[PDB]
Amino acid sequence: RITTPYMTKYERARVLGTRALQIAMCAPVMVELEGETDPLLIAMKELKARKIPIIIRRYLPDGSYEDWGVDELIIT
Amino acid sequence: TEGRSRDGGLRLGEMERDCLIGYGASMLLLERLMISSDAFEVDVCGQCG
Amino acid sequence: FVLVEMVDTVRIPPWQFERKLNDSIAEELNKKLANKVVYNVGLCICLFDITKLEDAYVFPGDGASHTKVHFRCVVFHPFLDEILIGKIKGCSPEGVHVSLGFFDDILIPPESLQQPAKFDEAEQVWVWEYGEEIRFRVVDESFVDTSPYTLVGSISEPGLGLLSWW
Amino acid sequence: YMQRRLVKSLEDLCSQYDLTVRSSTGDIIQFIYGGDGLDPAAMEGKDEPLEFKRVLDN
Amino acid sequence: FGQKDSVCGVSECIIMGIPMNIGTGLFKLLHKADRDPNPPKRPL
Amino acid sequence: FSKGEKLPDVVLKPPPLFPDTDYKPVPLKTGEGEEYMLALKQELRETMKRMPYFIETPEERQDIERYSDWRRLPREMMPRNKCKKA
Amino acid sequence: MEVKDANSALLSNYEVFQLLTDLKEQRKESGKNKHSSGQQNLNTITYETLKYISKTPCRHQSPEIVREFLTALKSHKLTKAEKLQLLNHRPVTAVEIQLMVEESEERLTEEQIEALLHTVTS
Amino acid sequence: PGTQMTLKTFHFAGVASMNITLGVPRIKEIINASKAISTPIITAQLDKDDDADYARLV
Amino acid sequence: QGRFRGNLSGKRVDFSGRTVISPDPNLRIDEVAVPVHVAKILTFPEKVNKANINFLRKLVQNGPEVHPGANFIQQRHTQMKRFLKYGNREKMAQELKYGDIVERHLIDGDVVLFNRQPSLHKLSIMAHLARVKPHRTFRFNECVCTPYNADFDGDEMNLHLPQTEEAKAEALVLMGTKANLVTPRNGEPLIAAIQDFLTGAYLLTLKDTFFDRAKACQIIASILVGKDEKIK
DNA sequence: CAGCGGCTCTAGTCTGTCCAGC
DNA sequence: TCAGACTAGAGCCGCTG
RNA sequence: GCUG
Ligand SMILES: [Zn+2]
Repeated sequence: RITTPYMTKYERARVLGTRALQIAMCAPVMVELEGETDPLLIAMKELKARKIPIIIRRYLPDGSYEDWGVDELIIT
Repeated sequence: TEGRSRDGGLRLGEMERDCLIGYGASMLLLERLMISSDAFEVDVCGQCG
Repeated sequence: FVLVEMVDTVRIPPWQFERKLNDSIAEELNKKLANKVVYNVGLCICLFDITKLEDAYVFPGDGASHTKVHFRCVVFHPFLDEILIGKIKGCSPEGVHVSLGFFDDILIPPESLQQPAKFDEAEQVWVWEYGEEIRFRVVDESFVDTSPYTLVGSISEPGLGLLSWW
Repeated sequence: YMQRRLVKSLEDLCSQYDLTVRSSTGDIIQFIYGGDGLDPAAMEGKDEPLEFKRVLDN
Repeated sequence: FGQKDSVCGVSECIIMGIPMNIGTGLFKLLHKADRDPNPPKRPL
Repeated sequence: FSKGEKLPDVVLKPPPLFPDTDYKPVPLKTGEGEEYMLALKQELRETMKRMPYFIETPEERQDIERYSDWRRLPREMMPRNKCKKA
Repeated sequence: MEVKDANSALLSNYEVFQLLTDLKEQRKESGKNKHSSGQQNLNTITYETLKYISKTPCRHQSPEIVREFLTALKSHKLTKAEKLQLLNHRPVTAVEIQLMVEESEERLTEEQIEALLHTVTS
Repeated sequence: PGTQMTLKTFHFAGVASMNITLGVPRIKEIINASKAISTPIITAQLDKDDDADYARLV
Repeated sequence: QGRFRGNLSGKRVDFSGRTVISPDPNLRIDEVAVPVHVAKILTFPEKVNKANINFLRKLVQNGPEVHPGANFIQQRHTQMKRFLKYGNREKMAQELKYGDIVERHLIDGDVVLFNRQPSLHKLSIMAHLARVKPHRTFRFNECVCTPYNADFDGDEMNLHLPQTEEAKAEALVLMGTKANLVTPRNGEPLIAAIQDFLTGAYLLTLKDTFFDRAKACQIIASILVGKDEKIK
């Protein structure tokens, strides 16, 4: 819980990138997409509704780790 | 290959590499400089290396 | 039969993300370790339980989910002290072939130890007389890959007497 | 030539989750980045994060 | 010297084709599957 | 091209060779002792056993090994016939 | 796929049979033709395996019997492998225990062997 | 910035004398960490700075 | 030219293009005009799934010669590629399965990398949303000339099409122009107004300017294009 | 009275000198 | 072409015994 | 050699 509450730009880019690849590979979409044919556009819509099934594991330099849910982290 | 006559393609130099590091773009640097150039597989023996 | 604790890195492809993991790993691990003898271990059959399933990574490539899975699977491995009951699915002149019922027709008994009326003379004579019992005697498995079977057994038949059938 | 040399030397440094700057081998260069932990691209003032006179008027 | 080289560094990651630790490589993602770890065991 | 034919030779034969089993008569005495002590050094107390076999065996059971005139008189003489150093 | 623990045997025939009977009837609930182009070796082993265990009349064999027979077995001093043989072999008559049964030498006594026939019959 | 430094002149450290390297050769001198450089300059503050008669002694 | 620098540190890449650049102020600052001749060549592998099956069918039907179209089709567990110039494409569209890969042409809204050849800082390479237009040059709004140090005097610039969904996201979120309005160095804006956008704004905002209702409306109505088309 | 040793000094040598296109 | 900061040498004198 |  020591690590920053705000999601970093690097974290957002990877979460969207993995989610888009998962959606492009026929994963379930939780946003009821309306007229979207591009996986990256669908992934960004999921992040806005805070419904992405991914947990970010933040590894401290010593080797200890803390897991933050994508929904829990504040998105700027 | 090297150029327009040979339908060569374009170079990601040592300076463009330095730009992409400063963005923290680890997967794009892997896509550009491995996957879309010279991706390969080797058999490695874990005993003798 | 014996339990064998095993550890595997089981990859669930991302179109199975509806189903629960511990079921959808089990559907994969049955397709990984059924009818396959593991060298120095025995003939795996199916999945007993998944004793510990740890956290589902997702790697920079595939986009799939790779959970390292500790489990227990039941395997077939006679303990060198078992009197089994099989069926003669074949008779060769060097020795009889017994088969456990629809289990594996790969148990090949050598025959030198039963009562001194022993020969198989190629007209399918079982034994010159005085379900079929078997004593599994040695473990013997050969790793197949060699260049750019595999659990065979040797099976005995001592002076059991065999009161019901000769 | 200068740019090649500087980048080769400094490419590794990364700001860590424990608010430290470490090399790849795990040695410390700085215990907190730049003394403040703050990002040069976010400075609304002359090397300072805010300008209070402007913010209160807004 | 028989030196062994840690493939951890940025430049050798680009040479070997593995994703660099800095940036988006510093953390790992877990899938939030509906799973039950340490599930009920079959009694012997 | 003069040698570009095959591996030089499977083996190179030296026209002169070893003399014999040299010192033939007397090493019958040492030669049996070569095999005598090796029969007794292996069957000695000063050896080790493969306890990794027994930790490998989960089949332990009963009835197997895995489960299971000096005619002399007293005297005492302690000589320092030897060195008085180190 | 490294096997961490090579062995751990207490799986009596009934246990494995029962697991297989629940498994066979449970796999078909979700039986899939998508995975047919992939794997089908599992079906064959389970199917045929059920029959060999079925040979032993574990049909009508009960879960409680495992403890009930075991409670009698601990007094006899036979080893765990021996008892598994005793349950799995299910010696129908004295001759198998009298002769076929393991560790006949010394421990037979013509006393507990006779008692075992009453226990095995139970 | 090294590509923006046109190797300008009109620089004399404020003393109409004492020419200095500046621009890219000065950055190059710093980051090389060479043990000797062109025109090394020590600035000495005088304690009794009141008048020129004390400066010319020291 | 040695392996360390020539073949390892910097290497030639595919799905890349180069052309003369020329201005276009009617594009947004995050957009770049890509000519049809480059767009028909630079393909992106779109994986077939429930959201795009009916869209990719129409692209497969158009085929290689019409711009919203496709050059190759690849079956689920196969690695050879069917060149879609031959065969009957209306049959190959019907036999699309989930998990097939359609190598569609570059279309509007693709994330595309855009780069001047000498790079002194990170803003010399940025990601832009492609829009296809007929003329041969690459075109972008002149507010983005200052990061690239471009001057439209026969200048050439490079284009790279990231071939992976993960490479789109890292390009779009981290390297997008809207995320890079300020230089990392001193934190000052580099994408801003330039000549004829400063002079026109200066002369407009001088005190001597007065407009009647007809000329007020005709200057303001210029902004009513694109996403501002719906606003009052 | 003689011998290490470091200093000190020649000078010797190998090592670089932007990105890319045609 | 222009250093350039390494690597041995040749000493040197003077204490160091 | 020239363009970038
Ligand atoms: Zn090897």
